[PDB]
Amino acid sequence: IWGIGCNP
Amino acid sequence: TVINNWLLIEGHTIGIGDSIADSKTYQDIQNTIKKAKQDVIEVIEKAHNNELEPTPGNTLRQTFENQVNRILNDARDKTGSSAQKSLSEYNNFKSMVVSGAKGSKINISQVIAVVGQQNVEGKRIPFGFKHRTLPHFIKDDYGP
Amino acid sequence: VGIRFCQECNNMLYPKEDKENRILLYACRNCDYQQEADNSCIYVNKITHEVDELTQIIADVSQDPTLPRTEDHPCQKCGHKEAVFFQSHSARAEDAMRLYYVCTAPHCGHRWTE
Amino acid sequence: KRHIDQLKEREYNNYSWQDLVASGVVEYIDTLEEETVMLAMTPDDLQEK
Ligand SMILES: [Zn+2]
Ligand SMILES: [Zn+2]
Repeated sequence: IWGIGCNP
Repeated sequence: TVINNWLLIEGHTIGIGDSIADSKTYQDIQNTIKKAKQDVIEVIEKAHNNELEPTPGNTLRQTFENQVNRILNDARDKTGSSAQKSLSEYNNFKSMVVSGAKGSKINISQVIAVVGQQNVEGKRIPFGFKHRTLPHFIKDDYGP
Repeated sequence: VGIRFCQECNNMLYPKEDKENRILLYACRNCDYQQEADNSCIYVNKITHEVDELTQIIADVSQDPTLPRTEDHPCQKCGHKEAVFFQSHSARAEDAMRLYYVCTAPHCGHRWTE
Repeated sequence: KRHIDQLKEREYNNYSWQDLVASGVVEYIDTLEEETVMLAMTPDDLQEK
């Protein structure tokens, strides 16, 4: 829910 | 025991006052988002003109997604950093993040500045409908 | 390239060579009809498959409400300003984000790619 | 505004959702038809130029 590399 | 009995004297709380930031910080966050959306638009227009050159080992779709995600992620992190600058010493979100008891810098950033990109299965939100994410958006919209 | 069906039996004609005359003949296996082949090409395979999608695009797609429309790119054939623009919309299109513009307005049906 | 005025006095006007559907103001759309429909989240904001 954050970014592509983070968390969903 | 000793610290918990001191906490009766000092006390701790979490309120909306912690989430709210200065007006200047909100303007800076908004400006970062504005220029990020413009950059994504420029990348899209380059891709439509076919001026974009494929990254080695990647298709043009993959490299377009890579560049767009990089721009959006940089904007997201920059807005988060501005929000974290805005935090005062008294801010309780900062108290908990700095002490390490709970939370993280990411949570403060999402609370104050920008929730961030939503990714499902490692990609941006897919085209569930025919060539569009939701019925409200126009077909073939790769924008932010 | 194209497949020719014999008149006598309405079945597919398969290539065959007459050794005596060294002439290519499209002859059905079921019936004895034989036809000389003008094309002289049996099998063509395009591995690159660089086939323009302009032919495949239908002029009817201009009527779609969901398609985006630009007045910035004028029509070449008739000069109508509006033009719906959409991507390849095709599997096995490799990696192309080209916009295949289609002129709006009734009966123009012009498809151009810039 | 005439439709919402009739609906507002829903009592003693016998104007209801069925009348709205019959008048052509509203329509039922399934997902397959949703794929062919351009929708506006909020009317005033998105419809206005
Ligand atoms: Zn035959
Ligand atoms: Zn035209």
